[PDB]
Amino acid sequence: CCELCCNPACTGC
Repeated sequence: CCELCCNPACTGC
């Protein structure tokens, strides 16, 4: 969803 995971606006697993 983000880049390397699907974090709620975190983007860093």
